[PDB]
Amino acid sequence: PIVQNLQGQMVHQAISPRTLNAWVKVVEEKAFSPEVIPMFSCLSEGATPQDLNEMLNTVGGHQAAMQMLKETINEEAAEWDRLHPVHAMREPRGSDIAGTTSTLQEQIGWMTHNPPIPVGEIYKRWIILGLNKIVRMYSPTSILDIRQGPKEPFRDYVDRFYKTLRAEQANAATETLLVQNANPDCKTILKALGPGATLEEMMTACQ
Amino acid sequence: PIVQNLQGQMVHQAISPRTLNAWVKVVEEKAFSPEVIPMFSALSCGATPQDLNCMLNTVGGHQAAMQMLKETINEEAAEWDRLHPVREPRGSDIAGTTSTLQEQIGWMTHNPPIPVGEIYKRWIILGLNKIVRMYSPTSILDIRQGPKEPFRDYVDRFYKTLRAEQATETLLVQNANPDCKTILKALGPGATLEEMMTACQ
Amino acid sequence: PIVQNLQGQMVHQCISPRTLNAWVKVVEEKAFSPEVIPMFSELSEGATPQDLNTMLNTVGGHQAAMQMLKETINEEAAEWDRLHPVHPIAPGQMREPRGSDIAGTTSTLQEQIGWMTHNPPIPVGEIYKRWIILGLNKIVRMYSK
Repeated sequence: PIVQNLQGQMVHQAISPRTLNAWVKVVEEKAFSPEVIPMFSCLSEGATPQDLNEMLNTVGGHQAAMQMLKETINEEAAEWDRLHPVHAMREPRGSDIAGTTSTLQEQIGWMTHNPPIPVGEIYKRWIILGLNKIVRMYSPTSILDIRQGPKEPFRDYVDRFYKTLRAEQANAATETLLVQNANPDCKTILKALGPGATLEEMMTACQ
Repeated sequence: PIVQNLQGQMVHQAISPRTLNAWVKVVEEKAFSPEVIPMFSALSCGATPQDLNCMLNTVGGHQAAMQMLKETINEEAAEWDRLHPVREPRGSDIAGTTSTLQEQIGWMTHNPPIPVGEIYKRWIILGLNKIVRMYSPTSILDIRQGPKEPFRDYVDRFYKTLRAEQATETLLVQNANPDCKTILKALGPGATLEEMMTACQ
Repeated sequence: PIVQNLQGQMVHQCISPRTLNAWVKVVEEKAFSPEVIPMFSELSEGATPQDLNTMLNTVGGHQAAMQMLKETINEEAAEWDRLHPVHPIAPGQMREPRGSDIAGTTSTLQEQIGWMTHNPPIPVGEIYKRWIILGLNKIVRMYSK
């Protein structure tokens, strides 16, 4: 992260043990449930590429999934190279933004430049793209297999439905499916409500 | 959690892991009890729209409630744009969806300030209110004192329910049991709750 | 709460999640045992009216007690207005707070900080906390069998 040391030196912070332990705990406890993605995005707020890499390396397993993330970042690193030639301090290449071929001081220089070249935020975007892919991969159940049970309260079914939806996705189609997958009685009610009904109204109707 | 006690620029302190985890846990543990609303409003003290979104997005379970919340946020964003056709922040900027952290800081710390964090928090609370009302297990009309229920316990259930539908104490007296009702009728209007609870003790 | 910064000025600080959690747990676990009151007094050091309301509002159960507390606050607010009426001038000093301002219902956070950090300070947090403690005393007495 960034701070103004002494007069205003623009130096890199630590990442706190509390932050790192909270992150390690989330990963160990929640697997790759979709909520892990916003949590990462908040725990890494203002992070340099080096910090982001530290967080990712401190994971403790999940195999080549990271390697899958590594592949995605390489693709984006290649895309960065396509979009960032030697334009008309240096200009960052894909490997520089990913923290592989840039120095901490260069990263800070880019991030603290006027205008600032947000290499940390661009790298974070690529990491999130990879994590999103992982989450969709690790999704245990298809949205089409969320069907309301014969005796299941509508609210519980909608909870299951949107949990799964979040995993699968990271729309008219979806609400149409939500109604289609309800049980006979509640489906009858939902169909009776007509077009444009909000989720609030749907939940109210089958309560 | 935003403060400016830095140096060159305002310091948005990345919302603490303690804060984020406390909010997630409250929601998981308390379902949508009405005390969730003050708790949220306190946990998000001075928080920027980014921080608010963090809080909401970290909520693993109860996705049904969150979507409802997402709908309410979208409604309020649309209403904002309708009332304020416009840099000046639009509905989606206030919700942190189409604004950058730096823009959010700029608006919040501007002179005059555009308190986008407080506006967004207000919209979220509007949505949470609707959810809490939804999740109220009992109607006020169904709260009547049992023949062997202590009046204190009945009052506890009565005001728990009332809090839930986020009116009159006349219902409180009308639904009390015959003996206690007789005494409360005699105490009149303008008897305090202390006096009423004493009388039926 | 209000706190002293690194240069000894009075500033607003957000109520910590440890403080919030401690208070909620005390109330749940001690119910309205007498020891609730000293704990409240410790937990609310430097609290604004808004902070005091937060603490009261975060209590989930015991809604009979909390309603009694609201009645006691209203009584004390009325008494304040009777005894301290508001005196169109702000050269850097604020308005006189009325009962509802001290209770945090009709005052803004900014106004509360202004009063509390003035020289001399107008102790709206301490005044409100007095009223609250008065109410809690009544509740403790009533709940004692």
